[PDB]
Amino acid sequence: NPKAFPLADAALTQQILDVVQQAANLRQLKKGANEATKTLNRGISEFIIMAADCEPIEILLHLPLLCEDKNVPYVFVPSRVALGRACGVSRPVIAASITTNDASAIKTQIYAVKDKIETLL
Amino acid sequence: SMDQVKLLKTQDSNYVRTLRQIELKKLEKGAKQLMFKSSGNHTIFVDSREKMNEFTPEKFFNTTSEMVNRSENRLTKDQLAKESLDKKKLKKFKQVKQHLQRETQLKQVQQRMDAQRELLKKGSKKKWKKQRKR
Amino acid sequence: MAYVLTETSAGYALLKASDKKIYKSSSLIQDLDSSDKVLKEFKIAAFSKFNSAANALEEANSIIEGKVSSQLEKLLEEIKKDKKSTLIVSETKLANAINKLGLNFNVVSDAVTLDIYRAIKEYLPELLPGMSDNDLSKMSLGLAHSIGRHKLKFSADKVDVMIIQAIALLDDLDKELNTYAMRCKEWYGWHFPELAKIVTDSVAYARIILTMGIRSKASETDLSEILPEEIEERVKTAAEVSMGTEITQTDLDNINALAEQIVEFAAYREQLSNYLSARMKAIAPNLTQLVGELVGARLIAHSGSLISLAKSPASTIQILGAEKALFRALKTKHDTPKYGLLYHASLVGQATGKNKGKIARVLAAKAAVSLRYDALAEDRDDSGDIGLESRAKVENRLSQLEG
Amino acid sequence: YAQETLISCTLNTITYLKEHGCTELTNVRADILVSAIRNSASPQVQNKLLLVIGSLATLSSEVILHSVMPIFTFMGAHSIRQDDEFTTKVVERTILTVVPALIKNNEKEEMEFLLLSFTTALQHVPRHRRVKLFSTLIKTLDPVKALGSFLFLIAQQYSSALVNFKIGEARILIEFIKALLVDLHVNEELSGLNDLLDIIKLLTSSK
Amino acid sequence: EGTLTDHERKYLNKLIKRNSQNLRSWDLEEEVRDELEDIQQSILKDTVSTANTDRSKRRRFKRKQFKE
Amino acid sequence: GARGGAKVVIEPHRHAGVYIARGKEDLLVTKNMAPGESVYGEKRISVEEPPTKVEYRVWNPFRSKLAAGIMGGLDELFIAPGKKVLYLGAASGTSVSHVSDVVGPEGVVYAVEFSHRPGRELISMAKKRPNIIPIIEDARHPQKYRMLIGMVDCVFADVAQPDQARIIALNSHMFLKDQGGVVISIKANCIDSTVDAETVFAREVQKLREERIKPLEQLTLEPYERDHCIVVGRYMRS
Amino acid sequence: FPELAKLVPDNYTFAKLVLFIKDKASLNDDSLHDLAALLNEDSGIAQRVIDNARISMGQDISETDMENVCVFAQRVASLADYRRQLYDYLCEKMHTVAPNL
Repeated sequence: NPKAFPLADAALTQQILDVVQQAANLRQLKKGANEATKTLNRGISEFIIMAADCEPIEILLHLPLLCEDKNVPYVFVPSRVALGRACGVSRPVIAASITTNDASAIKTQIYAVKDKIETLL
Repeated sequence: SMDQVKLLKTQDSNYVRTLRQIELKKLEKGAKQLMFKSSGNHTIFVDSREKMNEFTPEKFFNTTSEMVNRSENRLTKDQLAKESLDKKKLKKFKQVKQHLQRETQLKQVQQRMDAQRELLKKGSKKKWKKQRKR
Repeated sequence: MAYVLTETSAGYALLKASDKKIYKSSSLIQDLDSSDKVLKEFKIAAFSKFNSAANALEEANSIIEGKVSSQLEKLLEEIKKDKKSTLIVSETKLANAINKLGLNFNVVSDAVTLDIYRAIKEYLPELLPGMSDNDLSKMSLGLAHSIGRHKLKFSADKVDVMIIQAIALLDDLDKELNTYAMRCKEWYGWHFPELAKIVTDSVAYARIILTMGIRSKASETDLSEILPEEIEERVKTAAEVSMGTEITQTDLDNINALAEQIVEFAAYREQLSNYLSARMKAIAPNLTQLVGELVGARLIAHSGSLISLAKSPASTIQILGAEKALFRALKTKHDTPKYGLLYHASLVGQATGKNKGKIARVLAAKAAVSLRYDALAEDRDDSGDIGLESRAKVENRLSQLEG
Repeated sequence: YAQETLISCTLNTITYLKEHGCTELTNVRADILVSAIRNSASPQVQNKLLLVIGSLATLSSEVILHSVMPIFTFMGAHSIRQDDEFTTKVVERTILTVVPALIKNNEKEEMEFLLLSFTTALQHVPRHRRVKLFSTLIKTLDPVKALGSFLFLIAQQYSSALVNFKIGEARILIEFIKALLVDLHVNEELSGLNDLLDIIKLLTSSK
Repeated sequence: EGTLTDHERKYLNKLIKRNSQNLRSWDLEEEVRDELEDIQQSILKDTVSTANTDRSKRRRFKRKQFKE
Repeated sequence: GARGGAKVVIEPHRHAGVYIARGKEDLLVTKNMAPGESVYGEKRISVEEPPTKVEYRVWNPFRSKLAAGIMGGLDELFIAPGKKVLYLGAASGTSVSHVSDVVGPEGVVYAVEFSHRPGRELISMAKKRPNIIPIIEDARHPQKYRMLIGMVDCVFADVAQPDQARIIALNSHMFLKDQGGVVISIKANCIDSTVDAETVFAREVQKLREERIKPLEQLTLEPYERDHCIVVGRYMRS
Repeated sequence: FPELAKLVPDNYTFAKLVLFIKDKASLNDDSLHDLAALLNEDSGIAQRVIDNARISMGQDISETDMENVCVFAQRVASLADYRRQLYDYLCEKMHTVAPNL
């Protein structure tokens, strides 16, 4: 999985997999690659999460190109089955996006995570 | 706002966004069409203190006092050797404003539409109870 | 003797410095400020000019990788006669590379030689008589592009633009062939107007004029290869009772020539179709395996580039061709189109009723899967495997959905 | 390469002697130097030999340039012929040193001889180098006294060009000479015109 | 050549004036600038946004500082 | 703003090869090397001049950092017509075309870029502009592409890298002329986001000084860009 | 070979020259003479194409691709020949039908 880059590290993934969980609870999570593409085009995404273990990996490799075009941070997590479980579904999710909402109750840590991803990038 | 309420009560999610994306692009072309005045901070480096004290804007650029104030187009002095019109400028600077005002207004309406439709979504809704969907 | 290995886009240049330790003098900047001094200090020993743009590329790539090329090795070999001589070389890697060659040379690569290389590269257009700066600039300019293609893995058989002009051409070629066809119909119709109602095909219509010039020939001429048994005898009967007037051989010669244009237009149209098929199975094999070649060429054309459509999400890929129904529908509170251009894919054809809607969503989703592997895969095999497995998944969906 | 290092050494020593300011060299002779250009067909050897006489114009001036005129003949036919800026530099340097030295030495005959040597190759000179080189020769020589000789020699070619029907070549001569008469001052231009007419009167008297 | 007399240094000075007055007409009047700049800054802040960036520096700054 | 119906007046900028379009709105503008096409969708101004129909390209400062430097009022630009110019961090032809414009046919532009994907658009643009020499290589090792570059009167680097200064340092040592131009665009967040911008910009100035580069001027690019600036200096080898 | 399109502005000659110079890499003195026969060397294009073909940016296209160029270029040549033939036929026909007009 050399191309999946930057790949979040074992500590980081919890803070990533943590935030996505509440976002699913609060309906601020867009899940699945195609939904992520929508959010970038409309520019309603804080940042986007991808799974490196995907096969064949390229399917999400279009998302980054759209990401730096829009100056949106992005990061890779090792496991897709882990991601979908965090999304709150019975199927593995390869890509997920957090919806923009400055009035959200989970607002602070999302941007705290966003900063860490920005440093990672 | 009465406009949002009438839009909210009589229009659909499909309609609202399509307008929202049109204005977003047409705003971008408008903003790209518009050019601004510099607020950029800017510093000079000088070799010696005596050179510093005698430093003056006129000498450095080889320009005049009317032109030092003009950072955009400070032509060298050697190079030198409308109320309706200026109103039309302001309309363009103002004409983009209604887009910026309109866009947040349409953005607000879309958000309310999404919030209601999410509420109509089939879920636990204890605030949603943590329940994995099958 | 001190020698300098200078590399030029025109060729390799060796420069024998009068001072063996010129690289150990501290006044090099002053000594090499002017063209006259550097010509005095350095005199050309051997110059191998690149015979072809290709030869330059491997030669340049050898320099990039720090490897000594055969041309450099031979050109260096020419000076081996000079015992106990010093080689000045810009790069330590090429310095070390020349060192394994074991030639009778003390190779030197230090910071001090930088000044020589700056100065020798200063007056290079003068130092190399017979070549102008513009020619050096052009040769420099060309070698960059050739190297640029190589590093970016550019291949002549992997450019999507060809499809875009080919499909635009293919749509173009259909148009004039029709315009010439109706004209041959009207122009020949004057002599025998009843042909058009019988034979509608343009190419078949033209071929008849080639086999038969005049209706008097209709009695004896055979049109079996062009027309079936029932149609060919209809045109024969129409011939004698024809309402048209006779025409001169001069009219026959030119109208025949027009009929020759029609068929040869048709012949090339099939060739372009086959050519387009070959291109797509090379640039986007997985897409072709799933959606087809006619549709897939339209797919890339609507977006304008493979990457753009590759970045285009699948839901868009469904409805890229029915925007006017869409944006009309969205603004007017009515159901939206659900096939777009994909209605003409083979797979949607076998589907029926409302299932035709479901396949488009599934197939459009898989279409994005095949394409993004067609587009963004660095070491893709030209096999279409990702499309083939994707094609199987859709077919299983239809078997259960239909049943 | 033995001669190549030999000539470089002499230039090396001449520079050292110049630093010490040796006024003149008695027994130095240019005939050996001149023969080198004739014998050595290598342009670089010839070019270095031109550098040598240029430095040697300062040291032993008028004592080692009795037979410096041949060097001008070869350069007018050979050195200026090649479209190399280095050959443009040496001919440029030779003109600004050797020609004044000849003046310091019946001073008209050599001056016009210098003019004939280069003017005969005018059409041979590259266009971008044509204006500059002759522009150099006119300035180093006394332009008031030399321009008339120029304008007449140019008068002969274009006249032959018209007789030869070389209208394109004929037109070219006008722009070059005009562009050459550009660089001059007002007083220089009038004097040459007066000198040209005087030459014309001399011809008219002869017939 | 820097051979200017008094007369030349005045005629060119007049040219400096002449051109400079002309460019003022294109440069437009001040009062519109007073209102135009108000419209200008308000467009910029939204399109650039950057409120999050300014805060994020504070969040990063606050986080790094030791808490006593 | 500028529209096909609108008529504008083109006049020269203080820098050679840079031009201004007056009218309703006052545009920064450059002559097009390849008329009739826009490299990144920028609008085009076409004018009659004696009559030849000369065509221009609008320079959007929000897209190009150098253009943001122009409107901010840079005292000296070593980039000018008839000069060899070396450009680092060449994502695409968004700015190279405009730099190719000012240098003109006589000048040349050496574009350097490292990532494979942005490069392919750059080479496509180089086809329209003969004066651009594209270099798909890492700037951290200028020795690799010494093959393809002559001198350069001015090096201007937009590499958004922590090691940007050395990349300038090595390239300037390899190619830059003595007393040559240096124009550096700085984004403090990449190299050091923790400390405030002003301390960051001071830090790099010493580094350029350590590399015998004498800094002349610097310009931060608001309101276009935040936490940015352009630094201008001369290469004093002696 | 983008430079060649500029060298020969006349489209018909360009098509014929393309049919001969299928690959810009192929450059011979004899081939220079043959292309020099095409049109004339007064314009000097014969020397330009050899020099330009030596140094150019034109990205090589595959063998099937160039097959389309020559055949499609061959298609243009035929139409020009036909259009000349039709023009002669039209000239003859008017004389017969409307000699006066």
